Amino acid sequence: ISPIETVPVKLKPGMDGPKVKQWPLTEEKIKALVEICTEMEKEGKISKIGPENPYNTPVFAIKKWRKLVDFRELNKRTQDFWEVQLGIPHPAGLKKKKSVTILDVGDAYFSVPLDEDFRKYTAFTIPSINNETIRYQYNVLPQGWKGSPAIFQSSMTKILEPFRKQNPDIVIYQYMDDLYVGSDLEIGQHRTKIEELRQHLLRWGLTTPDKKHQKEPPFLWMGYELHPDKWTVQPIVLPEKDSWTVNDIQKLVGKLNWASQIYPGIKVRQLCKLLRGTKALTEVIPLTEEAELELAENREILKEPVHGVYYDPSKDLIAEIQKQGQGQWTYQIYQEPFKNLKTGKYARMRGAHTNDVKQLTEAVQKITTESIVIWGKTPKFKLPIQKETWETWWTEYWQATWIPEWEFVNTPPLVKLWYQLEKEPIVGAETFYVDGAANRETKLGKAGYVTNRGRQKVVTLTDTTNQKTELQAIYLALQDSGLEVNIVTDSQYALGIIQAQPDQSESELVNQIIEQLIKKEKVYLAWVPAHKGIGGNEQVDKLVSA
Amino acid sequence: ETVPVKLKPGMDGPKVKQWPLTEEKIKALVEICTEMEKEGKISKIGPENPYNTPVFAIKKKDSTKWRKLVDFRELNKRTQDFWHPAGLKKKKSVTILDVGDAYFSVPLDEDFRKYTAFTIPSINNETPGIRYQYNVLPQGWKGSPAIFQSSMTKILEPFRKQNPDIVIYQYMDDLYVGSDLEIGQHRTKIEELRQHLLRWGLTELHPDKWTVQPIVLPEKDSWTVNDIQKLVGKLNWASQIYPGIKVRQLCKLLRGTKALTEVIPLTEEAELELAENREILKEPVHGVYYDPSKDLIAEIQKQGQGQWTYQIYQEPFKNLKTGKYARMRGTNDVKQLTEAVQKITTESIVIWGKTPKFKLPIQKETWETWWTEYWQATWIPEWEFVNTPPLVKLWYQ
Ligand SMILES: Cc1ccnc2c1NC(=O)c1cccnc1N2C1CC1
Repeated sequence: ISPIETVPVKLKPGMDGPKVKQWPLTEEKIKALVEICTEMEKEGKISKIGPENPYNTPVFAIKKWRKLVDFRELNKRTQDFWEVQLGIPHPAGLKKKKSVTILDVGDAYFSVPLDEDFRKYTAFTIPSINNETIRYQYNVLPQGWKGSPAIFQSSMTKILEPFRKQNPDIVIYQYMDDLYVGSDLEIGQHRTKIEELRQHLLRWGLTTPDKKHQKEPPFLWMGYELHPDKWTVQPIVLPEKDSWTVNDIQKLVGKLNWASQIYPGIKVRQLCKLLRGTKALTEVIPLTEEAELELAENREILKEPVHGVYYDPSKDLIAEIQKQGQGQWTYQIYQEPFKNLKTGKYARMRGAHTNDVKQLTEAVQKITTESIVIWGKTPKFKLPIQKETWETWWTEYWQATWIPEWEFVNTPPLVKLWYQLEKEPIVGAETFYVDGAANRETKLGKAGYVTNRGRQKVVTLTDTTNQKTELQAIYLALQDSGLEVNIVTDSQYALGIIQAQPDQSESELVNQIIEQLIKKEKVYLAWVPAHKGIGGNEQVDKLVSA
Repeated sequence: ETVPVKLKPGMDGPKVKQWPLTEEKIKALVEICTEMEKEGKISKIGPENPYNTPVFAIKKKDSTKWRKLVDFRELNKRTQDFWHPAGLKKKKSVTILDVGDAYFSVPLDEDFRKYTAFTIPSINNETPGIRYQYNVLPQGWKGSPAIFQSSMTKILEPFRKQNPDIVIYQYMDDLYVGSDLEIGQHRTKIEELRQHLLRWGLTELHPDKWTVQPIVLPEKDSWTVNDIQKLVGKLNWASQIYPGIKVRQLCKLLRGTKALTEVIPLTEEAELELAENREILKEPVHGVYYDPSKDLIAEIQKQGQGQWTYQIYQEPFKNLKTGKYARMRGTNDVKQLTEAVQKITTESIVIWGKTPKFKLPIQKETWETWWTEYWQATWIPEWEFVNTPPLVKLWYQ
């Protein structure tokens, strides 16, 4: 097998892995394991033990027979290791090669030596009808043990180390028991380098498929088709049935959701509807007409092929964004007009209170971080907003906010400020002194207002709070008012929410206010402390407390 | 020799994840690390070391070459404990020096190394990270300055006997030296210290200017209802810090549901009320004393146009110091915010010799994507993200 320095392993402090008894098996298995084992025994993989070993994992036999072992126990008492990178390479950030070979080592774990010191801990056993006596223990990484992945990769990394320093024009990707190798050499040169690689590994005991057994490009990657110079979006097929269980529907959505990034115009609103109130996965829901519709429109869309290019470090990275509805954004990142590297969609973030500018800001933050990972760079942005609006928003917003280098792109619908609060009171404009209160034991509340022109109104609410009532008042004011208003409230809460000029929310109330707000021609909102002899306020303070 | 260091009882090594880095940065690391590797400062580690600490690259002040920076916050907080001249704060000028270099000379107890593990990432995870662990005293570790104190003092006595008028205070990787001297003699003499320091292996603030700034009230020719309301608001708040502040007379001017723009003539009583309040404010509220058994807190609000107000305190409304920060030439709330925190931390270091916990008016996502891009200190304080009340801001204006 392999001759690399084994890794020092130790059981979590204190813990030790003693015993999960053996599962007496039939006679057909007790011997179908006795066989496979004698094998490994010679290859040097497993070593007939017993001399001094109290530990033990249970062996199983599954339909070919083949053996499985439960370190489930062993593992949880095994120290933690340096995680296997689960952060993985995305097609959009790869550099076009002329060729890319893949070498499936396959039989690997069983090639790497186990930390002798620790092998004892691997002991397991084989049944025997009449239990009249088979004890073994691994000498190499066990298929199923906690540290096999980390310990293996690491060895792998160490074995290539030379090779790479020697062959910088070559690029290797290590994934699981796989190795993706590409280059810029010529068809024969590369072939030859692979061969070199192949034997180099065997010089270390790691077996790999030859040239007439290795798999061929394109290669499937987390959804894509990878050709060494380009990639294609795997065609996406949607089944056509007369029986659509909830399950069938969810998974469809799940599929469509994925396509929403690559493909333009996908919809799931009406398919999603069909799950409303579903009582079981196995339940059957007849697709509505609109459902049977978008689904079809989606099939048409899904036939289209999505071709894509790789990264060229000698060209600008550029990210352009679109507002595909409230809270919904689309983005495409390319280097050459229309030759996209990557595309995606960010779904409606439905929170307490924001606005497009804010929303846009987060979309941008998201693409940046994606980019810093994919390409280790920040794209030059092209946003559907005017430097003037961004200048207005930031210059006046209470929170640190930033947008890396960017450029306006006049591609409506544009992101704007649906309304702005006056900075000073409005002259001649009516003046509403509003207020609301609620009890802390009945949740009974009163909301209303009193104004200069005598006008007024109070109203009772049930099952509300201080903040819901206070908002209520502001709404009333916005209704029984002209196109220009001055509103004075005592609610720091109401204020702040509004002081931040929201244009989207999940509160029916707030939403309404917003609307009202966008409608008016001039609005100035003001704040005055709660219970004082402050004109107008002391007045409403009397009506919302009777 | 190696003084054995240990983690706080029952605590385990840091397992903090590595945020992604710019190409540029990563390279510089790969560069820097191969160097420290060759020199023995650090060694490559295996899969069995599960610990990990964040690292990045910076460019302190006017530098083309990058500086490796490791964020040992979690490690520090998990490291056992080890063991401030008020004179420092009470000086004309104070200069900061970077003695991090000194630590390389000292080896780290081999049993503690594992914890110091870190990683140089790769773009698109295209590659397995470059894992390292220190073999010496790392810069940024609360433990380094400590185990080095002994040798530090030594190398210092000389300058502390020659010039027993100046004060030398060390915080982490920084050395703070203060003298009531004049600049010409100051810039030249500091040089003298870096000279003495150089023959070993190493290489402009005014404290008498930091205080609790005064609240100022608006003064205007004429007053509208609005004007008066906003005034009472501010005053009302301010009453929490100065219970001497009264608003009766002003409240009266308002009695009635009048127009907001209506102009109101002031009463002799109201004008007194203001006069009296203005005076209650001409100074910081009595009895505000710093407590070492407690945590310093630094709160910052965004005033707009590049202005930022902040208050350092341990107990609410009892400010030890309050301030403002204008903007550094060269439209980036994050550079400004980062710059501000560094200013306020240094300032906090000088006075009380400890960093304040920051409450930042910004979104976690935003700050984490970029702060490291304008950071320039060897240290990193603690911070949390908040939502500035609409009021708190109008008040400190
Ligand atoms: C799956 C995968 C992950 C990371 N990189 C690669 C691959 N596989 C390829 O087929 C590939 C295609 C184009 C460019 N690099 C590629 N390779 C690099 C090795 C040449």
